[PDB]
Amino acid sequence: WTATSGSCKGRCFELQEVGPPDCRCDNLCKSYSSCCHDFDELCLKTARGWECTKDRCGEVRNEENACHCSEDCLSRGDCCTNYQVVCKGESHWVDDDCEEIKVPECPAGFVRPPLIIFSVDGFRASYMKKGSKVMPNIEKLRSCGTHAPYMRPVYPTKTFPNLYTLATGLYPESHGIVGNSMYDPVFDASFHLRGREKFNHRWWGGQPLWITATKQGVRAGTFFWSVSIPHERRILTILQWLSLPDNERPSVYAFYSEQPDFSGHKYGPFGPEMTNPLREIDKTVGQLMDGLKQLRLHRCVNVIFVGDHGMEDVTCDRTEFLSNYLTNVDDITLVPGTLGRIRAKSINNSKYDPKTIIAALTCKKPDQHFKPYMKQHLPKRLHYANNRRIEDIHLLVDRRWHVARKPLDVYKKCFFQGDHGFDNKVNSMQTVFVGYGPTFKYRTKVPPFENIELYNVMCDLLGLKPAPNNGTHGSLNHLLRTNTFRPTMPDEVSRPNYPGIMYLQSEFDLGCTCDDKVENKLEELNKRLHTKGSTKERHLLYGRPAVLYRTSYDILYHTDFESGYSEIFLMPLWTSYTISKQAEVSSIPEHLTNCVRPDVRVSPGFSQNCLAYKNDKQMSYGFLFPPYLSSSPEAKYDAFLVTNMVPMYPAFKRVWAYFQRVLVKKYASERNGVNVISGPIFDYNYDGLRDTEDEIKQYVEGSSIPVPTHYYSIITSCLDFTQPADKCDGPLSVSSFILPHRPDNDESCNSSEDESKWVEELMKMHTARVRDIEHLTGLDFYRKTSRSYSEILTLKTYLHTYESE
Ligand SMILES: *[C@@H]1O[C@H](CO)[C@@H](O[C@@H]2O[C@H](CO)[C@@H](O[C@@H]3O[C@H](CO[C@H]4O[C@H](CO)[C@@H](O)[C@H](O[C@H]5O[C@H](CO)[C@@H](O)[C@H](O)[C@@H]5O[C@H]5O[C@H](CO)[C@@H](O)[C@H](O)[C@@H]5O)[C@@H]4O)[C@@H](O)[C@H](O[C@H]4O[C@H](CO)[C@@H](O)[C@H](O)[C@@H]4O[C@H]4O[C@H](CO)[C@@H](O)[C@H](O)[C@@H]4O)[C@@H]3O)[C@H](O)[C@H]2NC(C)=O)[C@H](O)[C@H]1NC(C)=O
Ligand SMILES: Cc1nnn(Cc2cc(C(F)(F)F)ccc2CCC(=O)N2CCN(S(=O)(=O)c3ccc(S(N)(=O)=O)cc3)CC2)n1
Ligand SMILES: [Ca+2]
Ligand SMILES: [Cl-]
Ligand SMILES: [K+]
Ligand SMILES: [Zn+2]
Repeated sequence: WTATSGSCKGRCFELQEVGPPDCRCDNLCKSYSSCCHDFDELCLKTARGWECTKDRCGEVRNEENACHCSEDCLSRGDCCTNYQVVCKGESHWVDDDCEEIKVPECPAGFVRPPLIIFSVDGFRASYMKKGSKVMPNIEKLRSCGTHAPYMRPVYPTKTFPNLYTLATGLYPESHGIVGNSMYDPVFDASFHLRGREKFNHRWWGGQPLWITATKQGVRAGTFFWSVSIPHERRILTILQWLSLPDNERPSVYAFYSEQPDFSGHKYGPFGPEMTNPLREIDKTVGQLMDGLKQLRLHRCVNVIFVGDHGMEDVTCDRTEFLSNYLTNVDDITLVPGTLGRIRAKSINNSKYDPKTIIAALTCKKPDQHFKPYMKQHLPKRLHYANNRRIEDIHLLVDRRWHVARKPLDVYKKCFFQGDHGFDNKVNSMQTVFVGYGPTFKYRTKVPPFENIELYNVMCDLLGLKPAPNNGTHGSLNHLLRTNTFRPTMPDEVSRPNYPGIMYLQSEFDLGCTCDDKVENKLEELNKRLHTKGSTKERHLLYGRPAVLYRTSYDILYHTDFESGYSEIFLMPLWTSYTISKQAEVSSIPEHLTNCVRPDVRVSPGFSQNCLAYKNDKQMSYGFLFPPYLSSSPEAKYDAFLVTNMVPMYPAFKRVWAYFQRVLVKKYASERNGVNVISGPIFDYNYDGLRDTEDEIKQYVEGSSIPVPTHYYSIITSCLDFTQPADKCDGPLSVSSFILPHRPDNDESCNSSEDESKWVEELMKMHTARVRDIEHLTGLDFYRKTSRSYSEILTLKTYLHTYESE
């Protein structure tokens, strides 16, 4: 109950919301049908429109008017945005030459520059170029401030997941808004776009920017706007709040536009009808900047122009129907559209098997426009698994397509020509970022970055300490003139051992044989020095990674590679090696095909054995430093050490072998050498974080050799590809991946063909940031470079996406 008999006289858009049954006058009241009787009259005035005209100039203050052209208006702080233009001969902000803002030029009493976030739904990255003739205000911001070519959203590329990721710096899996539709099985509740359950605070995890601000003594303007409140009134309210007394005035504000997303759904991303929504957004931006300039705040305030996601061409004829794959289509529930989530309709039905459902959706048509997944097999870059609200079965839908349950759902519910929600690496889903103001840089292009990073930056812009989040704080320091956060390297927790020769061949009973019984003081002293670390400068280019958890490990040196060997997991955590442009691939000789050799620096009890692999019919084994790239027949023996061995399913070996035999050399040619660091990953609980020993669900049969869920590689070279990887004076270039370690290749529908037609394609899909790999291994890479740490942080968040321009 709301007793709406109270009034909004003097309370219009109040910043502290009052509790029922008292009526409300805040900018959300409309959405809860709880405004006071007079809210429309007093707070949503529209009389005489939104602009001063010559004849209104100097008028008598009429309080009924939407905005005022009277003489007193400036001091009341309620002029129309164009008042000084029309009535005082000033220019519009867009017509002024832009001039560097080296320091905040703010009115007295302002304790910090305010931050205004102008968020636009569906603003696809390519509109900045393609709509440039009709968006002059936005184009001034972009060219005079700091901008990226695009900003990467989070998956799913839907509105609520992305706006709340912008607000918190969290992946949807961690903040809880994992879609626009959701079911929580612990609550036994459903979250929808329509209706009231979305207003319950239990859905919304983490700490959004406005609560972070409030808690640390920074006043926040309320971020949300009810849909019926027109844009012009949202702007005027923000400008009103900026006129307030120093002790009541907020330091951070948000504007939200439902365009261009709303139109984009009807007319498609580039429909001729889309020009007009872009004109109107630009007009609104123009009103803000004109308003700020009136208040002498235009060289004081930091303005962020940011989108949540883009828009793709999607029509009703491009729908895949689960009814054309599943006989049992009525026993499931489908969250449909640009992604698919499948659970059982009834939890009482114990004859619901997700495996047979997955199998019925796998490679069944030759052009199939979706791929099903257990959520824990989704690419790790999506971070879309560790939440009870995300269904075990997921469908990644091809760009331009939909998935529905049955045809009746598509015609009983063609209307739309645009949609979004696809994989966040897809170009059409990319969105925008511009930063403009004293704390941002002048006329600066920055590289593409992910929207998870902005929460930290907005905290920095407001002098706030950010709540724990998934940004990498410091990775966007290059956007800022000052206010930068100065990060330190995390301290190494476990120092390594450096074992020498401590064991005789005969102490090992591994069941491993090798054809290596063949016999010199020139090449004996020389090989010792390789085992003590003479070529380590060659193979470990960026320092050894730091282990950031408590564990027991050994650094092992060799001619061609260097490893940090875990005595706990009985395999390397990492293997580092460099392949120059001119290095040569060789084969595995016939005498060494099944050769595995004891490592005399590591005890039998901390080594693997071959009998485990013999007795495990499912599990085979592979190598982290590839024998294929040994530098000499003598060096090749080092690659067959038991300490270079890792468990591999025969299906994964096809992948690994192709990567090691062909691709590594291919990349070395194309990039002028590469440093490679490869290793195992264990994420049985799919939280994106290194598992402890006691979380490992699978061992090689009859042993304590744990089985990785994934294998990673980090491939680094010189950004200036004229210089070789091993002699690079400048910025680095990196690409990486996290391959799921799977016993079949069902993910790759063309896997029965030659590895040259699908392997590289699989790797692309499972491309990763170094930072992803850090979370999963508890390692810290690039500890010793000649580069700044911020630059390295930027490099660690880089994702190689494999999309075109
Ligand atoms: C992205 O960044 C985020 C943010 O930094 C990272 O997530 C953090 O990971 C931490 C490590 O896993 C995690 O720390 C745990 O916190 C537990 C207390 O959590 C509450 O308090 C925080 C702080 O205010 C709050 O934010 C939490 O909110 C979560 O949960 C509610 C649901 O109840 C949601 O509303 C909210 O959206 C959020 O959900 C997300 O996180 C939870 C996990 O916290 C997931 O389950 C969800 O799926 C969702 O992703 C909470 O209200 C604390 O209890 C944990 O401690 C246990 O484990 C330690 C290990 O050291 C052990 O020693 C302790 O004994 C303890 O175990 C006890 O409970 C066990 C299970 O019941 C039991 O086995 C034991 O026997 C014990 O009884 C732990 O310290 C932190 O909460 C989250 N934070 C967030 C916001 O998600 C994330 O890792 C980053 N991602 C990547 C890839 O880097
Ligand atoms: C979603 C979402 N998550 N965070 N935001 C705030 C946000 C964040 C940014 C930023 F991160 F800075 F970029 C910019 C602009 C906005 C405003 C977005 C907006 O005005 N709308 C329209 C209104 N609704 S609503 O569904 O009616 C609704 C009402 C109340 C609640 S509650 N329970 O939190 O009180 C929840 C939903 C959400 C979308 N929206
Ligand atoms: Ca884990
Ligand atoms: Cl959804
Ligand atoms: K085997
Ligand atoms: Zn939309």
